[PDB]
Amino acid sequence: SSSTKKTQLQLEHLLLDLQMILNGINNYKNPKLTRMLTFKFYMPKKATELKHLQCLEEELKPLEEVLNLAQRPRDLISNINVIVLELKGSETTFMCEYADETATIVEFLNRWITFCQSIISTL
Ligand SMILES: COC(=O)[C@H](Cc1ccc(C#Cc2ccccc2)cc1)NC(=O)C[C@H]1CCCN(C(=N)N)C1
Repeated sequence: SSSTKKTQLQLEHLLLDLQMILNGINNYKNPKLTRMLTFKFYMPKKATELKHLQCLEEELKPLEEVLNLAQRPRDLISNINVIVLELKGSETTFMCEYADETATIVEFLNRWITFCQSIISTL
């Protein structure tokens, strides 16, 4: 169908966005980089379905905050939330369960990139 292709493209949109953020870190200078890597993110116990994207949405402000510190962030984050909403819908309710261990921004992005890739692969 073309509804499934819509979902694929939205996931690819989210994935590229997250990948662009990750790639940007490679240029940050040490003082900045060192500080930025001590800012913790919460990781979901489980993220294998679209509804789990809520656990990424919840961590979007913290993502925006740390990114403002290291620089338009408001615009990119808002675009990610728009895609997140389009992908999961607002009808599904879900309560995020986070692991005990928090993660760096690099680990947080890698996990959500893997997530996007994973859903793509199933369709
Ligand atoms: C008790 O809180 C902490 O130990 C540090 C503290 C912190 C704050 C800001 C920074 C920074 C920076 C930075 C980045 C780039 C350039 C210059 C400075 C680093 C560590 N903060 C964090 O771990 C971020 C998380 C705090 C709790 C809630 N939140 C979350 N992921 N839900 C974010």
